[PDB]
Amino acid sequence: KRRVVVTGLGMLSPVGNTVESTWKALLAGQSGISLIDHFDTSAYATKFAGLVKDFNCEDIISRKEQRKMDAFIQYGIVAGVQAMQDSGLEITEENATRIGAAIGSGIGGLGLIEENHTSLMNGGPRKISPFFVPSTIVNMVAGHLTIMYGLRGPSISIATACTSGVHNIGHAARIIAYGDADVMVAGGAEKASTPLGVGGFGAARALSTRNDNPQAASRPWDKERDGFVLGDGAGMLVLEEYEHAKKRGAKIYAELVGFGMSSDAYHMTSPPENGAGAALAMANALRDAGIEASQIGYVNAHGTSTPAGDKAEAQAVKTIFGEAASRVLVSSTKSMTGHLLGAAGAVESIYSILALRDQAVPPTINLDNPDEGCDLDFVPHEARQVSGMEYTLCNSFGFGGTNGSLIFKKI
Amino acid sequence: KRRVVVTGLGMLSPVGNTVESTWKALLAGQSGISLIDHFDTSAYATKFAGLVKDFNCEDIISRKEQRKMDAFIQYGIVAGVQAMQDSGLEITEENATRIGAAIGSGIGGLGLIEENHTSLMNGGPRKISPFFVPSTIVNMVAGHLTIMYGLRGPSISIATACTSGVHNIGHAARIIAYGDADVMVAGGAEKASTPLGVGGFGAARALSTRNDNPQAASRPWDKERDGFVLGDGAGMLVLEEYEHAKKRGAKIYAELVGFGMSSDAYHMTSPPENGAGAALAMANALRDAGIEASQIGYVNAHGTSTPAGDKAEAQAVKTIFGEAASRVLVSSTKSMTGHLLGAAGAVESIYSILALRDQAVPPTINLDNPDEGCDLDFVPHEARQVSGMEYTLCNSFGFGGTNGSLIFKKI
Amino acid sequence: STIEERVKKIIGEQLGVKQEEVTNNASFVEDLGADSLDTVELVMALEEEFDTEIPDEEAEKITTVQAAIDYINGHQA
Amino acid sequence: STIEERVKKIIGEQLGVKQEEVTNNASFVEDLGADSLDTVELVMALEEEFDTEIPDEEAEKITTVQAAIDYINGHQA
Repeated sequence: KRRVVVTGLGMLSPVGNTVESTWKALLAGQSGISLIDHFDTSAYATKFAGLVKDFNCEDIISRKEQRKMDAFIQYGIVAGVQAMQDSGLEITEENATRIGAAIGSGIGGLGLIEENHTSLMNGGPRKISPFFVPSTIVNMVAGHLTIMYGLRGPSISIATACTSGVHNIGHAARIIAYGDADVMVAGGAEKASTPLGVGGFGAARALSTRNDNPQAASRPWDKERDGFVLGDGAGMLVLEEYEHAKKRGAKIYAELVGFGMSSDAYHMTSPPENGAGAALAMANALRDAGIEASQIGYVNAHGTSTPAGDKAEAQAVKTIFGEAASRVLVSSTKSMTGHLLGAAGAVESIYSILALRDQAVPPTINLDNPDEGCDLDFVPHEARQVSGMEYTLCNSFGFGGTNGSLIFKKI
Repeated sequence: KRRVVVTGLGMLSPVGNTVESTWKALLAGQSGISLIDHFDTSAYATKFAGLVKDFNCEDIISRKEQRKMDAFIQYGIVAGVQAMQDSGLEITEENATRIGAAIGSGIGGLGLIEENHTSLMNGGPRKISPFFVPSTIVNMVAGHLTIMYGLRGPSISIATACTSGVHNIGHAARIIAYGDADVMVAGGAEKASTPLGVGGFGAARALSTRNDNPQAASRPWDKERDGFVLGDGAGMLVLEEYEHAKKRGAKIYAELVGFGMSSDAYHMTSPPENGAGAALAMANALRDAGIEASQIGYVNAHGTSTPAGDKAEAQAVKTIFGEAASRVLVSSTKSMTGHLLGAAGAVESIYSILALRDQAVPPTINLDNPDEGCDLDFVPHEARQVSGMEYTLCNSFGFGGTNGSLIFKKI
Repeated sequence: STIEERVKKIIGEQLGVKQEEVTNNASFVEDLGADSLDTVELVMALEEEFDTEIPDEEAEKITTVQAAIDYINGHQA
Repeated sequence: STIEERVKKIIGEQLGVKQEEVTNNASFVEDLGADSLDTVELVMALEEEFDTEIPDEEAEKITTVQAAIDYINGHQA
């Protein structure tokens, strides 16, 4: 059985523009949520989001090429470049066909869809940019990265809304394990903090409207929660077959030992109740890794700060972990970054990997008063030092959609 | 090794609203391209496309639910329902967790993105529909089908532009072969014939502009070709583990024996030349199936009717098939349907499957004068009866993107 | 062409129910099968048909056919 | 503020080249590294800056800096 390890990390998040700076901010409980100021939010019920601060890609992407890329493509490229550099991999003509990418997004390029459609409405089809389509579709992060590094291996882009990150990483590992590749760059990127994004999720009544206190808005499992908070960024991992990684002396952060999927088969307008879909994804991940739930030390929850979804996820954890549910650590880093949608599962896989390296678990901030029946250890307020932790579980749950779970193992 | 067979087919295309009617029209060389009339094309350089005619989903999708779905979602659902009914599968509580979906799209819901953005520009964020996001994102075909049939298995949605169809089918088979599912509904859906679609691909100078003769516009490998022709529709297959299919007495159209992928690692603004990426995808598919190219009787080409891409694909076939290149049959059904983008690989997999059942190959119509060096058998004008054909190859090539190839085997 | 008739027509097409079922006492959720996003979409359709703006706090009180009738009633002249 | 200067400025920012490189005899494809879609985007930028419409058949003849200058020259007064 071909084993799959993680050899490179790259990240942009609302709390940092690198992996280590993001990780340090999260362990310190720092919120990345702030008031939007790049468009007029006067008519919007939600006026804040988790934004990438002081983003500077000029050394990686020329201004000419930036104009052909929606913001989410720029984030994904920069995070991917970070990951490739962190991996220290040398791409040659000999190995180029064995290296690919699995990089997705939930919404893609809303910003440039707006811009080109505005151009169309004001001036007709001759004002649409020739780069409109390649500047906006979700597979273009992989497209640009494969060209920049000369990658010729299998390349896919999974767009499964809020579980895109885990699905892309999980299927990058499947491709490697199957033998179609030896290395894969996998993750996701998102930039939905646009007039159509904020208005669209706000039209669905899904966003928190706590404009007076944006850093307290994202509060998973807290009684005062009122919807999720949008976040922008990107996470990328370099996955590698284990023997390939050891032969070249790669740094090895963790092993990816389990990947499970499921569907809810119910609309989200219907009650989530027990989280049976989330439990099935976790159960499949455990079976795939060949471990019991009691061996998981930390769960990076979905935890979006939505009333019904947070409670159903707590029931799913209770179902899987049983007697060990009181002991396992669970936390939602979305309390600090907001919901990165298709990139959420990607940056959260990174958090689950670094938790194994540093034996420390990031907190769920803003958890001032847990709901009745939200009696698990959610690591409120402050990060938790741990010891002997060998497995972590990273979850992305659709609660009215698809589900994905990844299990990482130390060394 | 878990073998994967095809047990159900569903399709909407410019030449028919069912599998059998589409297949009969294609074998007869019928063009589905016509002038657009659902929006004013006066300012558009391209005024025609392959449209789904007389589409009626009222018996499957209520008018209430249609309003929450872009056209491509409606097509995908109807094709998926056709496939599920054709498979005769009975979904129970016992097997629901073993049945999933892999359904994608290249562009998704451009129509309703336009409508909601127009509402935003004219009335502000309070005019955006609450269903805006779920009515437009690419994974919603799978979302609705999994809910309609109670499917709880693994569900993904691959959005890789023009190769989405083959990637979704190929990875549905991987999921089954890996053991994560016993049945998967897989395919793609597309409806890009909208002001943003026609204008966007027209802005990139990629579309034919032969408005005076739309049925002669799509002419792969013909000297007078001038770009591809947009098409709408959806194709769905029900994939099943072989022993599962035989135990329940399913009808078995074909076996999926090979799936290969690759990336070009060059921008499409750069010369395709030899089609090395397309050749690598075919070579990987052959290795995956464990067969030689000389055993392939028919290749359903990509063949988009673009000057450089058609020639590079012809070189890729020459590379893979070598001495047997003169004997193998190649044809592009896009000469009749236009380019269904993310659904292209899905409907073309169906054509490759039915070619094995009926031992007949659809033609490349409009191939009046082949290019110098486009000396393969492209089955011009008229369908070709064959005998003893046991394997077909279905290709989707990005020529500046990703590549995918599927190999189907008779019985 | 009658606001009561006009409101019932909008409710009927929004919720996909025959006019016979759109009674004055029907609630959208319990009687006419609406979900919470259907209710949002229905209020928006009422806003579009009668060229009025219904604030969020008032929209939440429009839960039955009669409430929608009474609201459009006392917001014209 | 000078159309020659204005045209060179647009070409320079569109193609990502310093003003020193935007010579009158430079061709967009062979000299300034443009691809065929870059050229389309460049002509559109020229249309937007000078509030003019350049037909397709004329746009195809604008292949060098001088051609762009000469076109915007003889389409004002």
